[PDB]
Amino acid sequence: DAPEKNYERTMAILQIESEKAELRLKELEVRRLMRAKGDGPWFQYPTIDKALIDHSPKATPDN
Amino acid sequence: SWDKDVYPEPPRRTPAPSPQTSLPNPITYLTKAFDLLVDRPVTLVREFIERQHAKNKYYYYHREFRRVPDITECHEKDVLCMFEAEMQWKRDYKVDQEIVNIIQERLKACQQREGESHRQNCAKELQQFTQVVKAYQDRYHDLGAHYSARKCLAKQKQRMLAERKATKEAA
Repeated sequence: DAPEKNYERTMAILQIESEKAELRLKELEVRRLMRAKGDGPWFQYPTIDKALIDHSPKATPDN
Repeated sequence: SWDKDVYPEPPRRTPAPSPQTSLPNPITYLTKAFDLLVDRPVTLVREFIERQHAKNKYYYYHREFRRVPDITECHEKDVLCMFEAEMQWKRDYKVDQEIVNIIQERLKACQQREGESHRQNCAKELQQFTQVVKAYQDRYHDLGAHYSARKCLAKQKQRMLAERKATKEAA
């Protein structure tokens, strides 16, 4: 191979691998913040569906 | 041949042969026998091969690397620029190595050529050798087997802090 070909191929490899490394560090930080705060789409552990609640007039009024 | 200024040679001064004896030296007879039996046939074969070279002449080139930005003006952890800076630095390191090799060849050729008065007659080559070895040692010594442009920049910054503190405490 030419030194041009190997050199610029190496630079393509370095760009791909550095972008993957920055995204892995961001993935760690995103998982840390989402487990800490719970306001993202991940770690959304379920609560009770409020579509199950009966809203009719009941037998006794104080409810 | 080569470039006679990067590999300098002083003018050869050989004495005229002034024989005092009456006996013939065998060296002139052997010189004529070497000229006839050896030097002329080797010359003819080389002229034959050189004609064959001149029948088809083609050229090779010295590769020229243009300078890229060095490690100082590369951002931290920016591999696309500091890679180029590192390749630049490694080529400069290999070339500085061969500069030291050139000056060592000069010193050894001076010592043999001057012979017995080599200690006086090779002071300029010794001085150039001491300067280029001091430069190479300040530039590249003790970096390690995992040397880089960052290691050399850190060594240079430590040396410059030492020089700045030594200058400032002397004023």
